[PDB]
Amino acid sequence: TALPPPPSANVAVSFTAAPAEPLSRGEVKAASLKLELQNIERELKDWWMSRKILRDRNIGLFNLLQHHNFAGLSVNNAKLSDSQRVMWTDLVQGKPDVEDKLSVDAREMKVDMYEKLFKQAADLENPCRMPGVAYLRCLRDTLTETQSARRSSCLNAFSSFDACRTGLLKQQSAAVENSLVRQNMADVRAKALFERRAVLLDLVEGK
Amino acid sequence: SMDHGMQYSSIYWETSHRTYLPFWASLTQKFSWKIMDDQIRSFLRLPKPVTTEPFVFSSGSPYIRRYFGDADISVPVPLHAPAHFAFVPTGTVSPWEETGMETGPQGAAARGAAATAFRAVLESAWKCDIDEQIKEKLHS
Amino acid sequence: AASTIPISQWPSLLYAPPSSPANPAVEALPEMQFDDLHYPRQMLLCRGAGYSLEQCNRMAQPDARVTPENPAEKLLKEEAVAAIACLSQREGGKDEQCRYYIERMYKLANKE
Amino acid sequence: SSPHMDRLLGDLKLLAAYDSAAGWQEPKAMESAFQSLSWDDADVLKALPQYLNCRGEQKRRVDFAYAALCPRPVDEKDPKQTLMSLWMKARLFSYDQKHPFVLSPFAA
Amino acid sequence: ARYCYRGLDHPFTLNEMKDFLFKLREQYLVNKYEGIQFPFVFRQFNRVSTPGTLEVHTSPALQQQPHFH
Amino acid sequence: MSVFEARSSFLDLEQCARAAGPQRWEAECQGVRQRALQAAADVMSRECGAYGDSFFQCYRHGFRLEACQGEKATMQLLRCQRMVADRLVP
Amino acid sequence: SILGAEAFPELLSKVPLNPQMDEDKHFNKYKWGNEPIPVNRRTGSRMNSSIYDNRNHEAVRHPWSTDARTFHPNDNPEADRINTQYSNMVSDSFPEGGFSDAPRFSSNWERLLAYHHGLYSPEKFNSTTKTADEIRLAVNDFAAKVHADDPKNACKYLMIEEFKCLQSAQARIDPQGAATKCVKWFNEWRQCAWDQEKMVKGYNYIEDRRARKHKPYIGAPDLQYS
Amino acid sequence: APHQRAACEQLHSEYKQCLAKNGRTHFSACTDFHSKLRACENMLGTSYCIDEGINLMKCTKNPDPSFCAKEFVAMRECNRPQGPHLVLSSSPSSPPHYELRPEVKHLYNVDSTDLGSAVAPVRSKEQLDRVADSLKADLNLPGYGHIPYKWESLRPNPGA
Amino acid sequence: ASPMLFTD
Amino acid sequence: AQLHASEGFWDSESEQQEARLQRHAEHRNDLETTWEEALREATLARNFDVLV
Repeated sequence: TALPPPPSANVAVSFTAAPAEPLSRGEVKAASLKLELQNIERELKDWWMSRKILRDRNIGLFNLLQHHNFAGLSVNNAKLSDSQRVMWTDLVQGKPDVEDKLSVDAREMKVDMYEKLFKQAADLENPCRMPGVAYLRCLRDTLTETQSARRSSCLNAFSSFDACRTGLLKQQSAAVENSLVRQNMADVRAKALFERRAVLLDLVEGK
Repeated sequence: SMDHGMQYSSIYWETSHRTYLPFWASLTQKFSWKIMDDQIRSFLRLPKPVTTEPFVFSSGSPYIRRYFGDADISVPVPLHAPAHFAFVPTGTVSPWEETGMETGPQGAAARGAAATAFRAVLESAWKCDIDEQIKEKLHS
Repeated sequence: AASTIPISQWPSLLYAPPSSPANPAVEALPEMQFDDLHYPRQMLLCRGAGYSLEQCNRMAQPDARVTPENPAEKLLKEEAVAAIACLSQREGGKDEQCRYYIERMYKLANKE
Repeated sequence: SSPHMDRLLGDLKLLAAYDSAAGWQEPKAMESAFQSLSWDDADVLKALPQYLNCRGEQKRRVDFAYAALCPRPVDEKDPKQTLMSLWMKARLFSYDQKHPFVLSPFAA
Repeated sequence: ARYCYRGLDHPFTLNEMKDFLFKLREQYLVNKYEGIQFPFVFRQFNRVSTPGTLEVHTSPALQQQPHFH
Repeated sequence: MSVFEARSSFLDLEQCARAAGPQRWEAECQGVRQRALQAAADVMSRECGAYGDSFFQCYRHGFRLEACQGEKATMQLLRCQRMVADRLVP
Repeated sequence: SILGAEAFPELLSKVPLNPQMDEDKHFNKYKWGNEPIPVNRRTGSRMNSSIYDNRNHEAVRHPWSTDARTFHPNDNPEADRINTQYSNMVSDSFPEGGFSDAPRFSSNWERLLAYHHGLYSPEKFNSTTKTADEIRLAVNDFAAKVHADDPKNACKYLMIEEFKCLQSAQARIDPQGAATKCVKWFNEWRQCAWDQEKMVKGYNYIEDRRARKHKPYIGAPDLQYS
Repeated sequence: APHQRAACEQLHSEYKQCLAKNGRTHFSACTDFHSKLRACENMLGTSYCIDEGINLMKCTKNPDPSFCAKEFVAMRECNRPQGPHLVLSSSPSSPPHYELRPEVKHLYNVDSTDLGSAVAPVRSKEQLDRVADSLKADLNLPGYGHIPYKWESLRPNPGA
Repeated sequence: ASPMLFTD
Repeated sequence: AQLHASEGFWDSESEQQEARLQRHAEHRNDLETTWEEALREATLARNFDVLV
């Protein structure tokens, strides 16, 4: 909560209270200390406000994604169906492939489900979209086949798909690490600035 | 200051424009055969529409009809809580930050391959010039 | 005579521009391409395969999927070299000094 | 003291002027631009036949740089356009064979 | 008439969609504000309700926008 | 890549050149030469990249913009490069 | 040691890079002269456009202080517009150098907060117009990616066309203005999607018998439609 | 018993093959297999949608004015691997209701398990009045029913 | 070319 | 009456405030642009007298 505005004079003071004598050495030093203090407070405000705003924004994003039941490369959703979870973990971590147990119609249905899920997940700007769509198109080409014969033909596309996938994973890991490092550096700097402000407020002089 | 407004435009009837209403027009009234048709269909057990069934077979995902006091007035409502998916890594983008100003691969890529190629060409020409200057400096 | 092109006609203006003394190849304007994602994509794929940054930078190559080359540079090679010789000697063809070679090239390329 | 840089920037200015004068229908200006385009450069003249017979990585580098600076495909029929393209490509080939280009953003 | 008797799956263009939403908005405004009239909805009627002491003043001059030169 | 590193590179170059001599320098001192030129080029691109991007932009827009009027778009870049060279090589 | 001796052939040979340079330096190599692009078309700020807005033809209000002098489109252009290229046409509706409404933030948290509330994107505020070449490169790359995504798709060229129209209308800097132009192609894509689904999954309906007055006149031809 | 499990899977596939070969018009031929399939069900805890399939086949040739919708949804919900998500509540009450199992409630956007009646409402002036009054109250628009001009006539409602 | 460049 | 309009006497307080803000914004933009130019030149020259 805020404070009330400060009091003001009722009678107008124009310049009567102005100093009639130049400042002294200690007063000048105290002024320099005051300038240092206000600069420190400006820096602290920038840090604190950036941290607060980013925290609030990202918590809001998290709550929105939990509300709309989203799932990312880090599968951290408990409300998922087990079948949907298996499909996503195949697309993210394993190899999407149709089983020989299935009838050709059910293989077609599985591949259509894979394509729908992956096209909803990856947009045209995504790099892994083209490899994924190519691999699923090869699966469509090779539905009426066994996995042993299908591997030889779809491996060349699955390799690129897996490569783009692992690239995205590495990007996420590096991003997390760098953000953690930056955050810790900023917090250490803010703490040091806080202690500097504390000592300068212990040294400050006036009334 | 929007409600209870004044008459802003004039109201008029141009000369000899037709009206298409007779003198018994006030006693005329509308009618629809729909209520009678519904009663007759119900009494004779004629083919019913599928809107009498709340379940909806017209899509793959489950829909259920919500009726507003009558089978003629319905809306389908989906039942699934749909799961969404993102083949995206987190923390890889900071759109508020201007990236054309920072030095690095991310900055050049928020810029273009064209600007980077131009920079490389300038770099090569500058290196040629400075190599010439080095040569003439060290030959002396 | 040259009337204004409204904003709704600009998509057609990009692929069917008006006539100029220096026109582009309108039939090849849909084929001009330059990928800003070439090297990023290459790096992502190689790092996902498992290579290091140095290996990726050593294996990197510039994009071949760019606008195709003019066939005149391979068909009119000797004529173009002779024209460039004439230009280098005669100061860029001032007052019609490379008209011989330029007219031969123009006829060869146009054929009425 | 910076001849390569100076002539490069001059060539780029003259290309922009040629395109503008073509758009504005100015034969006098665009022929002036063509005539002022550094045709008296011994280095580029020497590198022209080398570029015309190069192949592979160097050719791909120079094509990439030329498509960066000038991605529009010139008309196959207009020899002035063809020749200015050839001159710019020969200049880039000379610069690359003196000091090769490094086009990737990732580098150290 | 376009969908169920001529066979068009997409009967309304963008103009007709805009017109539909305009009329929906006019219905909403007419039901929201009692006595709302022409400038806000295409409608004119004579028997209006006025306060009783209707003051007449000049409009303010159009806002001076800044401009070059 | 930094000014300090490039200066040390050029000092390596000059001292190895005084070691070799005026006759065999180009033969013996190629790697140090390339390293020095690459470091100076990194410095030049870092300190003069804004002006180069501005020239690139003006070239794309045909020098029709306000900042493209005159010759400052070129003179700024050349001045940055001259200053960088005068700071590095001597 | 002079700086940039060989670098101004435009100056040595009196070659103008544009009619504005021709008029300024008095080279007089443009037969048709020069009509200067006025300042209100060379620069300005974003404005509101619709007549069903109260602040129409007024500058857009931002959290930061910004010049409120607006870009004025060419409403009464001359008959002869000798250069009808995109370079000269775009200046009639947008400024080539971008708007004059960009901020210089005193802090990072103001930038953060503006983005969080939807009032700043550098894509939009620190940017120029796109050149025809850039637009064409983008469109062809997008078309290639879509063709790779699926060749056997009927909405392909419609998606490509909406992309082309967005790029040409400069949606990076005027997204609302460009969407106003491109939503028609979005609607057509929406239609093509259903038209494709109903052909893939065979969906049809019982058509009624022919009406007694399908033809207005007996001598009129009843052109058969699928 | 994996031997018996595999034998029963083979029997079920054989039954499906026979049924497909004969068709859904001639389905009374495959009453052979119920003998063994019911035993499979009681032994392995399995269901094979036998009664539901037979009822659907019988109904679709002599259909109901409902067009066998409840049979269709019953078969669809039986044929699920983990069991039916949606069922029809059994009642002494006149109108039956559609009900949702609790263990799959987190997959559906519902507050409760009762998804409403399985038959549409009956036409009633009173229900229409109720719904219209509720909509008016929820909207809360001052201006509804206001008539700024009415054609001048002795009749209260000219036309309608 | 594309089908939408046709107008006539 | 035309003299009064030059002094903004016929203006409204909204118009006066908007003119004031316009002057403020123009002045601010001039200053920050000049600051960017000054800092660039003083950085390439490495001299504080240039900024001054």
